[PDB]
Amino acid sequence: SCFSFRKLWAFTGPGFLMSIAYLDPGNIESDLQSGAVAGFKLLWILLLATLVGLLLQRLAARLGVVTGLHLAEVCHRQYPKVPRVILWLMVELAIIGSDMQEVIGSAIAINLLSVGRIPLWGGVLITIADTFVFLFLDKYGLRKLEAFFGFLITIMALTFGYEYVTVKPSQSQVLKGMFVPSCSGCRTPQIEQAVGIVGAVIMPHNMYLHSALVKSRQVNRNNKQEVREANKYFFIESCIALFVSFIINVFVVSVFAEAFFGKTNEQVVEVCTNTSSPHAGLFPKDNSTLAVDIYKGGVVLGCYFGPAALYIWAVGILAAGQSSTMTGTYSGQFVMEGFLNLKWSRFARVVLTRSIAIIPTLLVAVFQDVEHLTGMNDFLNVLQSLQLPFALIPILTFTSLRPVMSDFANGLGWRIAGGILVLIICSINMYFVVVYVRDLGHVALYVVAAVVSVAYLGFVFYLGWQCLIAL
Ligand SMILES: [Mn+2]
Repeated sequence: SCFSFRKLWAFTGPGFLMSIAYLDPGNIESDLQSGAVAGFKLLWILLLATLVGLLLQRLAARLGVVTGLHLAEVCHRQYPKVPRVILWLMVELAIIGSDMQEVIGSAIAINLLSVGRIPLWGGVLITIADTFVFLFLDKYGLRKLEAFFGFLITIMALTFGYEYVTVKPSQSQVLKGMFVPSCSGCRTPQIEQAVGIVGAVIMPHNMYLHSALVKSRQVNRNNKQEVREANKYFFIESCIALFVSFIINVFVVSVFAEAFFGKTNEQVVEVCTNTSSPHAGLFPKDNSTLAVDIYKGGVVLGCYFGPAALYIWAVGILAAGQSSTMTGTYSGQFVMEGFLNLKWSRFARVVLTRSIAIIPTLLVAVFQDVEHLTGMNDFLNVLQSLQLPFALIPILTFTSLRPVMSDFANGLGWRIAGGILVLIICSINMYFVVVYVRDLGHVALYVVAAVVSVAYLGFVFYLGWQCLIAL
């Protein structure tokens, strides 16, 4: 048949987890910074990042279907023993960074629900209970969790939808920002946050997860018709999931763009004092523009539109953090199953990720303040943008070789588009790393920074050289 919902319902199950995977708290933070630094003018790059992320997720589905072994397994079989462990360690660092960003977001939301009675370290300690939830799930062995993901999308959609309905932003301006590429009056940190959003939307570890979830569906690899049908339907399912995630991201960008774009500190301080909520001394009184965090965004939202919008924003961040936790556990489990061949349970993986996440975050929370936590969040964002090439390259390298894919290699346009995509991404990363290095200027710590930079560039050059051999 050409297309039918009867066959569409059979292939369901990867779609919900892929949909929640694109709305971790880091994605909401990237949209949050997008909606105050630049407003609507830098919304089209969200659509571009979502479109190229799907067009990469379909390659993940193709690698999953045509050969039953998912992306971590074929990565184990293809590359040698030396770079396999290094690429695995960089993927682990990316997953740990995502889980640490989750811990920051969940700690901020736990602090913000309770009206500040719970300290930040209290929220970071309260985030440990996800591990005990995973213990109870393994013990009882539900092993389905689709209803969770559906309820998660339900609560997140109704939260940010209530935010959008309350603020009532202009659809003409948001569509103008959406479909007309134009960034007038640009400034170099504005393009820095542009690279931040394009690096944060394409999460690095989603491929491995999508390939493994596609592998979970039984399918005859030899038969061509079932292969093509399952491949195209997983592509449509990923398209629907990414469309829903893109709509929620657009809601976040539009609400923060219309509400607090360009509002100086005096206006928000006067309005929030008129509201009489106790959270007023956080913002200074000076001519500068409003700086928004996951916390400070919630405070300005509460002081503008009452406590209901604040609690809805915080519970939305909590649901997004739960999504990032579950996606991190699943992707990490398949990564350890494939790369170095350890059949670790979900509980051991969540203990590893959550412990390495909470130790620096508990230190920073119990010592330093919320502004340094958001600075660490920005550091994790630029880290995720740094880790983007290790997801862009190897999938393109593996699902184009004729021996591994049989007759389902990529066509000429797909390969050349991937070539220009890898070239623009690694050139952006090289320029951004030297931009970050030139500020440093130290006698010695400049040297170890240069050592890290040249090591990373050598590894990215090796992967790109392997890809150009493959293409
Ligand atoms: Mn992330």
